[PDB]
Amino acid sequence: TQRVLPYSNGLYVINKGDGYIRTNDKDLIGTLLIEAGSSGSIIQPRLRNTTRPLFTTSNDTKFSQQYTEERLKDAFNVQLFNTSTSLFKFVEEAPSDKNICIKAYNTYEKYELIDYQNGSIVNKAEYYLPSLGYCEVTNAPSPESEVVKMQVAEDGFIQNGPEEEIVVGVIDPSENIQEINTAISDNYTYNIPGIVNNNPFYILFTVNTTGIYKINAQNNLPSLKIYEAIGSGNRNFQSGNLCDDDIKAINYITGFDSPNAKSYLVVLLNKDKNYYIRVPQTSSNIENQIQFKREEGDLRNLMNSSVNIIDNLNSTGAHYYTRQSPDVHDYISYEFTIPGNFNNKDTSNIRLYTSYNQGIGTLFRVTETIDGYNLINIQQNLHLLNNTNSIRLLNGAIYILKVEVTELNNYNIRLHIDITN
Amino acid sequence: SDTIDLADGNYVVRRGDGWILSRQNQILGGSVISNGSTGIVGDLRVNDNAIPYYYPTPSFNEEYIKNNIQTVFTNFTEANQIPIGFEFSKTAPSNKNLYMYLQYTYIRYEIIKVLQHEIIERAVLYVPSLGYVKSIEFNPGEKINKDFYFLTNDKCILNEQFLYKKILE
Amino acid sequence: SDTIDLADGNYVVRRGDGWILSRQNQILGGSVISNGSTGIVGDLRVNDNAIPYYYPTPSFNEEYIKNNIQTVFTNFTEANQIPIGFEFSKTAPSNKNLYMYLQYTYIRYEIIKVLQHEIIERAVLYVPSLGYVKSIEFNPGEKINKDFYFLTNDKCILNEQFLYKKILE
Amino acid sequence: LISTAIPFPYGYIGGGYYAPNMITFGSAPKKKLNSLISSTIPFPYAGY
Amino acid sequence: NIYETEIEGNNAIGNDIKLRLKQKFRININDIWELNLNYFSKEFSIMMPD
Ligand SMILES: [Mg+2]
Ligand SMILES: [Mg+2]
Repeated sequence: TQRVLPYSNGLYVINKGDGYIRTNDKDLIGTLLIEAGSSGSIIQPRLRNTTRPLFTTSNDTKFSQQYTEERLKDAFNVQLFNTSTSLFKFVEEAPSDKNICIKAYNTYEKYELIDYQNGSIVNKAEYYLPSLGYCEVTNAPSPESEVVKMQVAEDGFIQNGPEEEIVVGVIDPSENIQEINTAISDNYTYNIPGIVNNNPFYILFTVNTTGIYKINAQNNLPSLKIYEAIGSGNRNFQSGNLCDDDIKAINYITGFDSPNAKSYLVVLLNKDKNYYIRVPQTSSNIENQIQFKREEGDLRNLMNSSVNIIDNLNSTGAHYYTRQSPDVHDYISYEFTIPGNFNNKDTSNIRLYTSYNQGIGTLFRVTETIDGYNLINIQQNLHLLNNTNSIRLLNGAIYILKVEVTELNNYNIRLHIDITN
Repeated sequence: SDTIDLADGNYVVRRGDGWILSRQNQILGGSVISNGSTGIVGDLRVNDNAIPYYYPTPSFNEEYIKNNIQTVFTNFTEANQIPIGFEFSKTAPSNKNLYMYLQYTYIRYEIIKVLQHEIIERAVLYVPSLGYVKSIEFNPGEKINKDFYFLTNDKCILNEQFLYKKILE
Repeated sequence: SDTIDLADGNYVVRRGDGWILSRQNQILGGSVISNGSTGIVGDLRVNDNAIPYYYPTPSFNEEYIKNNIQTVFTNFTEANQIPIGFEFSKTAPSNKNLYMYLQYTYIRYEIIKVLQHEIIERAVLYVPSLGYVKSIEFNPGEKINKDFYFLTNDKCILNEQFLYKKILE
Repeated sequence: LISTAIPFPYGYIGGGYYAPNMITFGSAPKKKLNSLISSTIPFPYAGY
Repeated sequence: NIYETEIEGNNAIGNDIKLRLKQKFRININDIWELNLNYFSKEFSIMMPD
């Protein structure tokens, strides 16, 4: 009964805590026996740069030491692997009554590089970065007590620091990055170059005016994913242009990994931030373009989510759509048309629910006006998990269901649209 | 930030001391002490750890930033050859474990371009001043807040400054 | 005695920390403080004072002991190249004289050959770890016990350990 | 190259190129008697 | 080797010495041996007895 990890397909770096030490006193600096009333200090004067990191991997060819170090440098911007100048010193003063023993251990910080692909880890590497020690004080043992003979323990690690799990996505270094050298004001068409040649890649860009934006490839094909460069726009900034910070640390906002997806992104973009757009391997030579449009009307009601375009809803019966489930308090949208001819009068009884993940849904009636789309909120507080309630909808009309995930029980969400009449 | 009350031109700005960078918190390492002991973590600002970090713009390259900042503010090329030490000491309570981690602090300098009282270009220099540590007492298996470990954007642990001087042609 | 509850074969053993060697008690000197003054003594374990001491046997020569011990236990050849410092601090009571002397402590490793639940051969390695001081209050001319100054046989100031692993052919 | 091709300097006075000797400085007054709470610096720092 | 093993991993040195040693050992001995006046005669377009 493991927990579900709602990460998009990509490379992630996980800080799993500090204070790790090897077993069988492999990292033992030493022990000081401090007499009553005395003091004892163990010092790392850092007179030598040399620190020794540890590394194990499941796949050497792709997740090598150089690759893992570069990914660590990408995520947390670490750059001292084999050296360190940081001083630490452990001082303990025994009480006036009895003596004291202090043991000093060299510690490590545990980083885990993972290749997460569709709900499971396909490649995992552990990098232990030399930390700043661990000091434990004990009562001076009675000199005999009993010398008990014990077998050694297995090679491993013991964490004496606090619990920690910090996840940061990293740009895949094998995929190209194109640059939109100019900020996007209200509308922009980015022609996908023939240089990349239908290979998955990233598009780095910035926005002129903070606001909501609709992003889509042509015919909403293929599906895109949008990332925010973590910590971007803090330092250097040119108004109306792009300041490439070379930040490889990315935060997944939204997007589907399946490239055969009809979907378009509605996302809040800040003028003072850099954003990446990962578009996957397209199977066609046909020309494709990326469309940015600053949404002023009711598409703003869809932030931030990838809206699914539904086309196979042409018959009456049971229809279910399986997509990668967003995290809790995140959104996923479905745009769907009720089958049948639209004459304002014909109605069909619709039942909307999900299989395993509970969420709150909101229905919008979509009327394409002359100023874009218009969304009329007609249904709120929709508990979709095994929902048995039904609502009658006009035949031939367009609707958009926005689902906010509240309980995360499965890597995928299956939206069932059952239609009667 | 936008539309300052400054005349058009270029400016050198000091933003103050005590700037910590994003995602760089625990890259220096941490110490775990316990049961009445005292842990002292410190560093010596010399040579490579004293090298400043530059973030230039098309109008403000590395040399422009360095020369203007050093003309107005503290000359960090001369001053970073002289070693300067710092340390932090914390004592663990009895029968409990304490964690402490160290991260450098930086002096944040800016080169800004004002056109019609609105900042259109900003380049940033971080000069390694000193350090700053954070500590917490923890129980086995206790959850720790994500703010203690990780930092999303560059921030100043002290009150920010804004000391501007117009760069003369 | 020399009888142990182990199967026949060769074994690597860690005996623990805090081993001081015979006749090597005052090899480093001592301090004489008095009347409320606080005396502090420190040292730095680097290379020539971090020389490990081998006591091999015909079956277990130096290379055997070093390779086995470093494979199973702490890797001392690279660890002793990193300078580690340590200090002690005593405070003498008023109107009294106190003498404190400092000596090196060591890690004891053993390579043992066991046959018929009895050890028939044992080789001993000492790896420098840290130091340890002994202090006494004294008056001018007072006779001091011979045990305080002189150690006849190697002993462990701490709890002796026995951490064993069978050596593979 | 001439400017950077300094002759190799001789090591520490006692002979060696490896490491300094370190030294302790400072104290916090006191309850606690913070006598070993102090700063540690390499002693020569330029012995070459 | 004295630099690479000892002087490098010794942060009780100013950069003014070890960085200069680093740049000094970026050169090989054969580079010094192959260096002569003809190279500068070509580079500067300076005539000299041959
Ligand atoms: Mg599909
Ligand atoms: Mg000055």
